[PDB]
Amino acid sequence: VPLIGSLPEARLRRVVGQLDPQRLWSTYLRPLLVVRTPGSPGNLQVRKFLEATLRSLTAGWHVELDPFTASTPLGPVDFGNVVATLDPRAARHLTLACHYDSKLFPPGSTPFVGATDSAVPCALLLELAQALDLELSRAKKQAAPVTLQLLFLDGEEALKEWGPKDSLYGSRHLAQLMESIPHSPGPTRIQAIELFMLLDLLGAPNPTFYSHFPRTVRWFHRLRSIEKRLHRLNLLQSHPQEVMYFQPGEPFGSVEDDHIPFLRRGVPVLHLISTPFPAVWHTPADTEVNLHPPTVHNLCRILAVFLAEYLGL
Ligand SMILES: O=C1Nc2cccc(OC3CCOCC3)c2/C1=C/c1ccc2[nH]cnc2c1
Ligand SMILES: [Zn+2]
Repeated sequence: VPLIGSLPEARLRRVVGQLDPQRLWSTYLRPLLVVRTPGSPGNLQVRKFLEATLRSLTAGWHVELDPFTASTPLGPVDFGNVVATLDPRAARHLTLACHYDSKLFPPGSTPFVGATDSAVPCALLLELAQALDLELSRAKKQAAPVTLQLLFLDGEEALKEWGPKDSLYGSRHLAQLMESIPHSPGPTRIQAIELFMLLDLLGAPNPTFYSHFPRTVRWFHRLRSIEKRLHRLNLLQSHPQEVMYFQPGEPFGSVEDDHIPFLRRGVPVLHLISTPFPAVWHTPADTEVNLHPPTVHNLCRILAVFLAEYLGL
C-alpha cells in the first residue's frame, strides 16, 4: 500500500495526531472569513494575522512582505503579499501557495468572504506550519537542503472581471520580484522553487482533483497514494470508497490561477484545485456553513503526510 519514500506507519499516526481540527477551524479559518478585497480594512486585517501567526512559530520562519501598487480599473490599489520562508539560505524549497484576498462583488449583495476561495487553503497552510513546526524546526537546525515556503498571495481575484492586466496582481508581481533576486545556486530565487504546489477551491464536499501537469504527475500519484493509506488505516472521515479526491487521468489542461507567472518562468507546478469548482463558487453561498469539515480535515491530513514524505521530516 506504500510507495518508496513513504513514511513508516508509526510516524504517520504520530504526525496526524499533531493536527488539531479545533485549531484549524477556530484559530486559523474562522477569522479569515471576513471581506478582504485588496486594500480593504479586512484585507489588511488578514495580512497582519498571517504575518504574526507565522512569526509566532518556533522554527524561526523568515517572513517578509511584498508590498506594491498597480494600476487597475478601480484605480491605483495597494497590494501586499505575505512570503514566509522557513529557511531562506537553503538552496531550494517546496512552495505551498494560495491567495488570501476575496473577490470584489458589487455593493449591497450579501458580502462575499469566499470560504473555499481561498480561506480553507490559507488555513490549511497555517495548520501545517504549526502541526509540523518542531519537525520543520529540526530540519532547519540540521541544515536540510530543501526547506518550505508559504506564499499567501494578495490580489488574485480581478476587480472588474478577468483580464491579463486585471488579474493575478499578487502572483504576477512576486514572480517578477523573485526573478530579479539572485540566489546561489540558482541563479535567481525563481529557481529556488523546486515545486509550486498551489491550493485553491478546497473545502467543498466531495471534490475531485486531477493532474493538470504531466511534468509533476509523479507527485499527484503520491498525493493519491497518500489517500488510501489513511483510508486503509481508518484515518479519513466519510470516505466510503477508497480513491475519492485525487482521481486518475489527465487534462482539462489548464485553468488560469496564481501559478501562471511562475509557469511562464518555467517552474514545476502541481495545481491542486478542485475540478469542477464547488457548486457555490462564485456566490455569496460560499460560507463556513456550506463547507464539509471532514473533507477539509482529510485534505489537511493528506497534505500533512505529503509534506512529511517530501521534506523527509
Ligand atoms: O474570477 C473569475 N470570475 C468569473 C466569472 C465567470 C467565469 C469565470 O471563469 C472563466 C474565466 C477564467 O477562468 C476560467 C473560466 C470567472 C473567473 C475566473 C476564475 C478561475 C479560477 C479561480 N480561482 C480563484 N478565483 C478564480 C477565478
Ligand atoms: Zn474566487
